[PDB]
Amino acid sequence: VIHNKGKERTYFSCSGEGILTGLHTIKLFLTMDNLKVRCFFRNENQSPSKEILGLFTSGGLAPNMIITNSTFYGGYYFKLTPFSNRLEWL
Amino acid sequence: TVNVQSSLMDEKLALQPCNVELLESTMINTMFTIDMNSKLKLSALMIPRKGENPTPLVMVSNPHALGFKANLNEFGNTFDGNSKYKLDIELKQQHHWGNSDFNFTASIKRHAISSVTVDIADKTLSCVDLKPLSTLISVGCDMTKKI
Amino acid sequence: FYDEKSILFSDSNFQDYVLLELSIDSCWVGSFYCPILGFSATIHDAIATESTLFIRQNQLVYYFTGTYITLFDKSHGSSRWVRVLPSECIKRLCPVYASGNGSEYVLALTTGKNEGYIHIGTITDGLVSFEMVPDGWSVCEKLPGKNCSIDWATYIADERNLLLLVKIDSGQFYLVNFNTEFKTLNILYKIPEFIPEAKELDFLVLLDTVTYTNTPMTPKGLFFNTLNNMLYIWGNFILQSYNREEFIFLADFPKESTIKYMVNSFKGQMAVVTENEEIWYFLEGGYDVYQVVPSQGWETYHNLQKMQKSSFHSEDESLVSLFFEDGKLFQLVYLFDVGKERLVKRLLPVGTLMEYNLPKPFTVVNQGNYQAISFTHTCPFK
Amino acid sequence: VPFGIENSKDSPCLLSDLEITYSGKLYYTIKLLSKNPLHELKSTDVEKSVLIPGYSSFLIMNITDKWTASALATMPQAIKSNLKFLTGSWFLYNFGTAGGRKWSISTRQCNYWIQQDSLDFMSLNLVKYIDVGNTIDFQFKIIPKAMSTFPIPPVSMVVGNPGLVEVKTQGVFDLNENYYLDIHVSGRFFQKGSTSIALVLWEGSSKCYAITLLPTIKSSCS
Amino acid sequence: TVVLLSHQDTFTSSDSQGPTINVDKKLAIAVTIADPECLSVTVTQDVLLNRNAVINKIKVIDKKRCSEQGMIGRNIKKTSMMLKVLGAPGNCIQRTYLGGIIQGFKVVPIFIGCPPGKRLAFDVSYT
Amino acid sequence: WRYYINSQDYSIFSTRSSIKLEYEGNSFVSWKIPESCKVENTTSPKTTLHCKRAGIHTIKPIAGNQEVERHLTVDNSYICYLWYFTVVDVYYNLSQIVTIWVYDPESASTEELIWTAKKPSLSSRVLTKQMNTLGQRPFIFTVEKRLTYHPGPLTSEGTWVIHLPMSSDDIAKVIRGNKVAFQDCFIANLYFMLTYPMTIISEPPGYEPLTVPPGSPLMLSWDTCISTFALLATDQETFQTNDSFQTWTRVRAPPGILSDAQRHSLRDVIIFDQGTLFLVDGTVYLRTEDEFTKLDESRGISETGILGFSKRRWCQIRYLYKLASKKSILIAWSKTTVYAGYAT
Amino acid sequence: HHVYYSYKNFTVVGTISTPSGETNLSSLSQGSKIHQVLTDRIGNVVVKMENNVMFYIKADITEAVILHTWVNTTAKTVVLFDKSFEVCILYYNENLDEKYQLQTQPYPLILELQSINKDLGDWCPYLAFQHNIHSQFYHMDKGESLTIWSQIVYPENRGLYIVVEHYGSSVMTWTQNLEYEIASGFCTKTMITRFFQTTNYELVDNYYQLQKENTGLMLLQFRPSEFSRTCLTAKPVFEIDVGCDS
Ligand SMILES: *[C@@H]1O[C@H](CO)[C@@H](O[C@@H]2O[C@H](CO)[C@@H](O[C@@H]3O[C@H](CO[C@@H]4O[C@H](CO)[C@@H](O)[C@H](O)[C@@H]4O)[C@@H](O)[C@H](O[C@@H]4O[C@H](CO)[C@@H](O)[C@H](O)[C@@H]4O)[C@@H]3O)[C@H](O)[C@H]2NC(C)=O)[C@H](O)[C@H]1NC(C)=O
Ligand SMILES: *[C@@H]1O[C@H](CO)[C@@H](O[C@@H]2O[C@H](CO)[C@@H](O[C@@H]3O[C@H](CO)[C@@H](O)[C@H](O)[C@@H]3O)[C@H](O)[C@H]2NC(C)=O)[C@H](O)[C@H]1NC(C)=O
Ligand SMILES: *[C@@H]1O[C@H](CO)[C@@H](O[C@@H]2O[C@H](CO)[C@@H](O)[C@H](O)[C@H]2NC(C)=O)[C@H](O)[C@H]1NC(C)=O
Ligand SMILES: *[C@@H]1O[C@H](CO)[C@@H](O)[C@H](O)[C@H]1NC(C)=O
Ligand SMILES: *[C@@H]1O[C@H](CO)[C@@H](O)[C@H](O)[C@H]1NC(C)=O
Repeated sequence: VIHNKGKERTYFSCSGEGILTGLHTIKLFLTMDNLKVRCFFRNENQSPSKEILGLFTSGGLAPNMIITNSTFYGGYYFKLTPFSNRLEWL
Repeated sequence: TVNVQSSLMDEKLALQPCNVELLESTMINTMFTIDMNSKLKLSALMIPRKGENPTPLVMVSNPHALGFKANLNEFGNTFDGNSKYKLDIELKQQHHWGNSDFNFTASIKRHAISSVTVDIADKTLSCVDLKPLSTLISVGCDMTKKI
Repeated sequence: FYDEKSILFSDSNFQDYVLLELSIDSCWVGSFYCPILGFSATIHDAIATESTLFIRQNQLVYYFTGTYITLFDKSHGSSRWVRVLPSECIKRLCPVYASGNGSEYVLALTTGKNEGYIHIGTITDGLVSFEMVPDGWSVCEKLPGKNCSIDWATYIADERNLLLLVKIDSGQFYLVNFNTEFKTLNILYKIPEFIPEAKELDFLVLLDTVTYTNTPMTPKGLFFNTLNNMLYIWGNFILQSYNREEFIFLADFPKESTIKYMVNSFKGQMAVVTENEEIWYFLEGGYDVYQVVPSQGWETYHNLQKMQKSSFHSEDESLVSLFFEDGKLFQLVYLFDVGKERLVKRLLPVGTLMEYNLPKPFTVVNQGNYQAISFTHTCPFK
Repeated sequence: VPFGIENSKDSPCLLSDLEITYSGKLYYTIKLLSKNPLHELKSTDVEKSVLIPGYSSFLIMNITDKWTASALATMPQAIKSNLKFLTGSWFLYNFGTAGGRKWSISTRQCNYWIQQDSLDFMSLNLVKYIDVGNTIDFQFKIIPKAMSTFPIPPVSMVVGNPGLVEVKTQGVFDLNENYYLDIHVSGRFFQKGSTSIALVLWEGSSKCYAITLLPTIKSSCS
Repeated sequence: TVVLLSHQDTFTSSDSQGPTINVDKKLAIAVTIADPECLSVTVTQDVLLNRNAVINKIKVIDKKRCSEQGMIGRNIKKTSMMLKVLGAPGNCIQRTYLGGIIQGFKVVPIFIGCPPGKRLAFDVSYT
Repeated sequence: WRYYINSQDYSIFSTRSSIKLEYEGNSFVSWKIPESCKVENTTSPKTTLHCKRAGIHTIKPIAGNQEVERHLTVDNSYICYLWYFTVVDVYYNLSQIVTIWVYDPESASTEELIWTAKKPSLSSRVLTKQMNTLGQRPFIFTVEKRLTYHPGPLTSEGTWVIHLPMSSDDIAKVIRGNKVAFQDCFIANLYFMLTYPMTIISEPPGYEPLTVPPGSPLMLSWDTCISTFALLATDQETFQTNDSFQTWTRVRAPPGILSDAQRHSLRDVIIFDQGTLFLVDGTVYLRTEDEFTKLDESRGISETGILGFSKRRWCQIRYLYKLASKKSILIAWSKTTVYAGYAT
Repeated sequence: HHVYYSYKNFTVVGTISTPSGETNLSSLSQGSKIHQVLTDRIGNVVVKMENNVMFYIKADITEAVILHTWVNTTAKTVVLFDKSFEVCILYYNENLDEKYQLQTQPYPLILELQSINKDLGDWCPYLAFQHNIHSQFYHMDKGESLTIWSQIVYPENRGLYIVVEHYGSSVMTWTQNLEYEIASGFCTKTMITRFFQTTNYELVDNYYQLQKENTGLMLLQFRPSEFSRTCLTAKPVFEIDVGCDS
């Protein structure tokens, strides 16, 4: 982990459906029900694309969610699924 | 005999230099076999350009039959100051990782083939002699096995 | 110190000091045989060896040995200054910077009486004993000329070799070697009169046949480093030798200046102080001497110490002396600040001085329709 | 970067020789040796600096003749004699306000990188718990993207209430000037409290994303 | 081991004539031995032109000569050896915070004899 | 015009080297040199040049007739000195003794520069003993078989004495040294080839000269492995040498063997260690310190048809020595037939 | 009157042409005929006419270079190699002192060629070509293999590689493994070539005939992909013979 390495771009767009903020940033909210989110890789096309999902799935790549706190580290993996129907990761 | 590496320097074309300095491994020489309940480890060494930041990715031909976990870690730097990155790939059968769905794994009784490739996602042109690393992996019978 | 029998006594390394008036009776031991010179109460040729310290006052040599319980018995320590070599007249007292064989040495050069001989004094466990090494015969016997005078000497603790430069009645200087273990001396070198001339030579190996300028060559002293077996003969010049057989004349030291003394690092560096009070620096790797203190880089560094308001730097100052401490050149200097005048030990960063020497080969390079001054690098490696 | 010197077209004075004489008061008079008229000095050149590397620099400000000028000097102690420069020996720079102000002061780019490869230590804010006799060890690497203050370490660290925490720090430089520091944190005796150890890149500019790191050490039940 | 980083365009095409580039023409590493009868200094050379790096490995070996059977400090002989880069001393300065350092030059003193800290003891437990 | 350098080794060539400029012509004015270089006596046609600054320097002699200008590349180097060796071979012990010393081309004697010298000069002796006391020793390394021969201590006169066998299998040797520099100058490794000495044909009195036809350019033939053992056939006389023509000996034929025009009509010459071959008007003659037969049909050569003959140009000594079955060392041809000549 | 060339196993055959293109070396020499041609190991060839004007050729280069005049048009000279491989010029004249008839003076061919080049403007496409072929003869028995390490460093995208050429009996096998790196505006292409025998002799019939079929001699050379004049590299040529030392 290089802290000042530099990050000049954002690549994903996640949404909780339940609530959100300018999609520039991705903020989620917990309630009693399960936290279910739909996320898609963002490239020069801002809209969801069924080609990028197909590429990353045909390589065997799926996104990871990393939840961190002062004293916590947790990881949640998006289950690999065929891109025949899914337009974005869930 | 056209020498494309030299032709990709015409000022009219105005290409951009390759962003990776080195990408090497011994995995390209031989093919590998994965038998039932077996796994293997592959290694590559990559050095980026002084200023550029290339993103390496690892892909497999058959994701239904083969699953991989790849780790990129920095270990020391060269004399010019470029950091050298070691990429370690743990490869095994898809059903054992557990992130795959029941329809994605598609059984385990059948043998299959795949090919694992370490590449650069944002590689430019002029990256002619810096070809991606590729290796063929057969998830099937181990010939030296005998009873 | 001008006209007082006072010394600067300091523990640590001149980080602190005390000025003392010595308890010497300052008696007069002038005699008919002993050459007559004006009585001056100053202390000269101060030597400080482990557990003992020698001084010379008007051709009298005294020593005082401290009581070091950790080193030896308390009976060895001396209660008052003990004069050694009563009968002789000692014109100069020469140091030996190495201890060979669990002992210390100091050399005493005699004038007028027994001019051919020299005294070597061994200090072992706080006990001091002197002896004339040429024994029955003097060195003037084996040298051409009616009579000779030993004008400086060094002693090599290893090899039991005593290098001494001898002036003949004619005026010529010979570098002679006397082996103390045996009783045989042989003439190592015959210092040439007049300074050899070198137009485009940075160094000149003094071969038998060379052209000679018409400025006489006056040697003042010599110094021998035993780690690399390197011999320097200094004076109006500098001569460097690796095997005492063939000498190399370093043509960067001007023949106009004369060297007052020489300071060595015993780690590859050496400093030179002249009568004009200008310090020169010598690196044993190269054949070059650099003038450090009167120079552009020193003016820059002194001005920076003014801007930073350093407490060690003043507009008006006088160099008391300089010495090497663990490979760093420390000079103790008296600042003549109004009201807060004080003696303090400052540092001479010679690397910094060389880095700021500023006229340097440069060229006008071109940048974006603009031209800028790019200095030309001189170091062979980045 | 070297900086750009004055061009010949902009000022033709450089195509001549230079003579400096300390004038009677404090103005070192600049004099052009060549009496040739296609040179001389336009009046555009005032509020300009003539310099010679290895000598003082003079700010030429007053034009009193077709071939001479009046200037002050930085480090005037260094002169002490007439000085003669030849053509390309002396240069001219323009840092004056006349005709715009070319020079500007701004902030610099992030020059440092902080590497912490240990997991759960990567997050900027972290709280560690120490029990009685327990010890927390961690290591950081600092890569300087530029020159570095090599004799002295690039990281300065302070502790909040050092009375309940003893800290042992080890720092090592390497060939490439990267700086490795290991911090070992232990409690003194049986008491509870919290302290914050802050590691600050004093040299680093205000533009880096991460300059200071503020771990919190708690003596308590995790 | 000394690593020499050269400038960008120190080596040109003319330096390669035989099996190896003639590095010693441009960038030379030299050793000087005082008392060479009982010390051997061997220099091994490697060059990386892409990285502009010259790796020199200097091995200093005692020749089982000089000194003799003695008691720790009693038989020790003082010597030294010089390692330098030709043309570097005086010209090369390493500029750091708090000043500059002389570079391209080093003298290492070597004492040949019975080192301090060697002792022989009578092992009563095993005995 | 032209120029000369003291050292044939051009690795030594540097800024410190002096270049001897010589101009031959009817009219001469001066020398035009850059500011980076200093010439002595710029008006004299023969002079010396010193270029203290590295670079490419343009030199041209200003003269009445048109002259060309040369761009000399002078590069500063840390290689400055050279090895010098004198070899004396003993057949009884089947070995050879080589004495080695360091010499500086800028300050060596003339007989050292032309390699005639058999003793070190004063400057070379001083340099050699200094280079010794800093710790420098030469060792001889055989290229073909990696064998190293170490010297003894320095002699009273500065020389290192080494013993070698007369192997005859490895003839290419390199004399090398340690990384010790005197005053920022190294010593360049020397490549040489020494073997069994080769003896040239002597000239008994009363013998007759052998010449090429008048107006024909003089021809040369040198030994394939060890040059400097060569044979030069001229229009006036035929010379043979063991060294690079510092000393030579006339090669002459016994009286009455062949006619005067026949003597003046030789067309090709080849040199071997055992003998030499002359092609005279289409026939071939063997010359030896013993006897001067013409090769005839009895030996397997035709007579009066031989256009020419040739030998191997490249030194394959190792393979041919190990071959264990001798093969042809000569080939001759006659416009119809090719003859493959063996030894003897 | 002309110089002809054949390069690369007779695939490039032709006539050497002067830069002007006149291709007739006698025309540039004022009616002179070619008198002598010298070739050495480095690969550079000197053509001397009987008028004493010299032309320079380089192996695998189809362009000659005329050199500045050096010898009086009437001197009777030849060109020969001295103890080392440098060229020297020997002068012969009648009516001299019988000791000064044969005078040898060196000829700095490389500096003359460098001056001509600085006029012309040629450059070398690579800066370094390195190898470990230190000897010319390589003998080995059945179980032995040899590894040749070579390297070339060139500008960043100038597509260059190392060419290995063999001539003779192909009894051996090759294994080439190369490492490609880019750094500081240069490309380094290291290469390791291992030569070995893969034949097994145990419990096979026809032992002597097979042994004869695996015995032989072959010739090998390593060289850069493209080169010209101004390149001083000496192309390494060596032999490998499989068979017993005896
Ligand atoms: C250097 O350059 C030379 C030539 O420039 C090369 O030498 C050449 O090598 C070739 C083989 O490597 C020679 O070609 C022939 O190849 C035949 C094998 O190919 C088969 O030929 C049969 C014919 O029945 C066809 O049906 C098949 O489809 C194959 O194509 C060899 O059999 C042949 O050997 C004999 O040739 C004579 C020619 O009349 C026949 O009469 C005889 O029956 C037999 O077939 C021959 O080897 C080619 O001749 C040869 N050239 C020369 C001038 O020697 C080198 O390989 C090059 N070296 C390098 C390192 O590049
Ligand atoms: C082969 O035979 C020749 C002559 O038969 C040998 O030449 C002689 O070899 C000795 C050996 O060192 C040379 O050195 C002498 O050594 C003694 C002490 O051993 C020393 O007292 C002498 O002053 C001298 O240094 C001797 O000078 C030399 N003779 C000549 C005329 O040079 C040769 O050594 C033999 N080599 C081999 C390998 O068999
Ligand atoms: C070097 O110093 C030692 C003492 O540390 C000398 O040894 C003594 O020499 C005196 C005079 O000959 C004897 O009376 C003592 O018995 C010696 N003591 C010992 C312990 O040996 C030694 O002589 C000095 N060097 C030489 C070679 O004389
Ligand atoms: C399995 O794949 C089918 C094919 O698209 C898909 O519709 C279905 O949702 C997947 N089932 C699960 C449990 O992921
Ligand atoms: C100097 O400048 C002032 C105005 O700043 C001007 O009045 C004066 O004339 C100038 N000096 C001379 C000598 O002209």
